[PDB]
Amino acid sequence: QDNPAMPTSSGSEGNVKLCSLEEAQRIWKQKSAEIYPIMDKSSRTRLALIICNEEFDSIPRRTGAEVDITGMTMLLQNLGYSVDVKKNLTASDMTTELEAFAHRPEHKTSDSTFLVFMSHGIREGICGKKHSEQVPDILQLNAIFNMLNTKNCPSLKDKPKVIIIQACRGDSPGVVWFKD
Amino acid sequence: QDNPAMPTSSGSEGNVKLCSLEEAQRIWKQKSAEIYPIMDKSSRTRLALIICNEEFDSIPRRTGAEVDITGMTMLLQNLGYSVDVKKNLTASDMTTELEAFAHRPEHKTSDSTFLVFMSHGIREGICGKKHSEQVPDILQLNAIFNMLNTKNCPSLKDKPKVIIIQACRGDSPGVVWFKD
Amino acid sequence: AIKKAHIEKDFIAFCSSTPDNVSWRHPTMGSVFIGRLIEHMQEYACSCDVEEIFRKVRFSFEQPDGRAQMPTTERVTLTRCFYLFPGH
Amino acid sequence: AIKKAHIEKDFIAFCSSTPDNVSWRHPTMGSVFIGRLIEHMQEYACSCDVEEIFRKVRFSFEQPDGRAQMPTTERVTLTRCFYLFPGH
Ligand SMILES: *[C@@H](O)[C@H](CC(=O)O)NC(=O)[C@@H](C)n1c(=O)c(NC(=O)c2ccc(Nc3cnc4ccccc4n3)cc2)cn(C)c1=O
Ligand SMILES: *[C@@H](O)[C@H](CC(=O)O)NC(=O)[C@@H](C)n1c(=O)c(NC(=O)c2ccc(Nc3cnc4ccccc4n3)cc2)cn(C)c1=O
Repeated sequence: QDNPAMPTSSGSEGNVKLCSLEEAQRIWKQKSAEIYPIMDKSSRTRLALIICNEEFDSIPRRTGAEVDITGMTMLLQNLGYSVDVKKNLTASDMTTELEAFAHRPEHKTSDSTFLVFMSHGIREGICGKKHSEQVPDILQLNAIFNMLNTKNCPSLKDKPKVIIIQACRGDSPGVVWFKD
Repeated sequence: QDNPAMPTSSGSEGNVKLCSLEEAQRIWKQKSAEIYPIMDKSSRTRLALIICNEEFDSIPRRTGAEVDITGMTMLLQNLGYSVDVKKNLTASDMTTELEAFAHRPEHKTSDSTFLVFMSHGIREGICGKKHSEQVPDILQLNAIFNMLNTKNCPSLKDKPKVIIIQACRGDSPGVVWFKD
Repeated sequence: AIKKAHIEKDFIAFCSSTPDNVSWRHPTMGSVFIGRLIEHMQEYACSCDVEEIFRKVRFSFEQPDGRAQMPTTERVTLTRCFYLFPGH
Repeated sequence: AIKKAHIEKDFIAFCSSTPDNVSWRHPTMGSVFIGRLIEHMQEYACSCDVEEIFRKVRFSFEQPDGRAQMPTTERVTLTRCFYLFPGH
């Protein structure tokens, strides 16, 4: 006795549109042998990590970063993940947190993970809170992959690991002119 | 009056399974607004480039490379591309060839391109024929993207550019053991 | 007994721009890429796999109007489609 | 008049292995990755877009039996599906 014009956004999934049982069964019946398996909703322990730097020792404050933390935390919870939020870390601190994250026993009873990094960035990688041109504090994307791979995170073997990065990758505007 | 058990592999598409008119129309009717447009078969001038190094000054011969040239050339022709094949180049020669390729007027009347690089490789990139540990001769993947981007190859603006690389990316076997 | 496994597999990284280029962030509305990604996951998690959702995010950045950025997917080793099945 | 365009867009790179790792080549049969890619394009160009075909190639490398390699897609900025429509 619900009204389709009044969408329910009041559940744990919030504003994320739901996958109906019919659509879920349709998605599987098309290419089951080529979809990542999902664990029982009642017992799985999905985890996600958000690392976000807003305050820096030598570079400008990333005003609006709290809005990004809010949106990504709520989205990841809406998708069924328990979210850890770590803020204002050096690249060394990020490495320690990522290593701790890979060591979490919940991954053994999880089907996937999301890692979200949001900071200042340069071509080389993501800025840690102590970054300066003089003494760099950079976490490279290669290090993130290494810490979460089949060897360093065996609990996530054969499970999708989605990495989201919000950070400049240099100083260019990324455009060229053309005759319209 | 054909026999379905006797597949025709005798046309310009060779062993590539054909997309029926019905399947082509079905593919479009599903997500037309999100597919790359394809140009008229009768007038398009699709190009593809294959760069392959088999013979080197200071490192071992890549025996079997001719089999790779055969397979990729025939495949790209089967898919409708006119294929240029350039062999045993230094990284400088590869840059010159790629720049010449980006300058080809046929791209203006083409809908896409394929670039295929096949050589020895290290973590840094693809080996040119003169490569040695002492004096490196490396073409980086970043340089390939730069030479074919919207600025350096305006004729391919908004057109898919598929790059295929066959080359080692280091010295590791890429495995870890686990308890089965 | 012991068995060999690929050391790196089943990853996908999605960056806010192409190499060498900036991404945009507003002081009260947040990062453009983040806001766009959340909108796309909310609308398309029910019916599209993550690689498809990421393509749709890239497509929404296509017509640059003053703050150009092209999100890029990197180092992809997903061997299967990753459907989120929201609600399941 | 002049209009701005993304400097880098509509690319896809497909490498024969993951970073740091080798790829295999046989003296008379050629490169394993090349042979696998040709087989997959031949079978699936008619019905799958290139990103999907590349995923299927990665999936075929999954069970490593002595010569492990995991092809990887890189620096992806395709905003649309690239269907080859063989025969058209
Ligand atoms: C690179 O790391 C950073 C981004 C980051 O810290 O993650 N980039 C910069 O700091 C740099 C390019 N930059 C800006 O981003 C500025 N931004 C703006 O001028 C600006 C951004 C966005 C809007 N508008 C807008 C509208 N709707 C939105 C909806 C959702 C989310 C965001 C939205 N943003 C307007 C202006 C400015 N400067 C000076 C700068 O250096
Ligand atoms: C890194 O750049 C190179 C590859 C290249 O030159 O592109 N890698 C090496 O040279 C290195 C890892 N390597 C080999 O590759 C050797 N290969 C073998 O031992 C070997 C390869 C493949 C097969 N089998 C096989 C079966 N069916 C096939 C079908 C199609 C195509 C290929 C097929 N290959 C058996 C053995 C050996 N050495 C010594 C070596 O250094």
